[PDB]
Amino acid sequence: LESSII
Amino acid sequence: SVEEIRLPRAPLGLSIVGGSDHHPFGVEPGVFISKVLPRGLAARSGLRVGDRILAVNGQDVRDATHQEAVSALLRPELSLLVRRD
Amino acid sequence: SVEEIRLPRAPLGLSIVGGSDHHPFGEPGVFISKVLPSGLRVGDRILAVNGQDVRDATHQEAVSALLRPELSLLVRRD
Repeated sequence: LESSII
Repeated sequence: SVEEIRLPRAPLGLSIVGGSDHHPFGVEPGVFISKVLPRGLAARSGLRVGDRILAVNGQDVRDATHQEAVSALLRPELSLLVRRD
Repeated sequence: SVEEIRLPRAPLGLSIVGGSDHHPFGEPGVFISKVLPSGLRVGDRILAVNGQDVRDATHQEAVSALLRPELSLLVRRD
């Protein structure tokens, strides 16, 4: 489970 | 449906989750918008939580890894195709 | 060691994995999996955000804490 914040 | 969203270059006020290397969206390799800040740039561009990102400036990310999708979104307006609803 | 890392918001992109509701890092912690190719390093455990504890947070709780309308991160590495 990987998220990215941009 | 499938929508074309124009998104500024990256901040954008969004988080994405998912990818073919494997959350409550879908159910499932897709990359999804998991959160948008209400007045951030992503929200104003018409992106929505739950949107499945299908392509980014012609790059097919329907089966992409999480980091493939992100790189696409961060290459230095973006044209996104999303599936929703 | 544990470091406080200040980042000006306008530095581009942060990827994380982990969380308590649950990679090669670490733990129950939240870990930096990527930084756009400053200060933060892959494998950093994120302990707090703007002084708010996330040591035991869920993945989505971490994300919401990182997704803030300067950003301060307390991290442990190694």
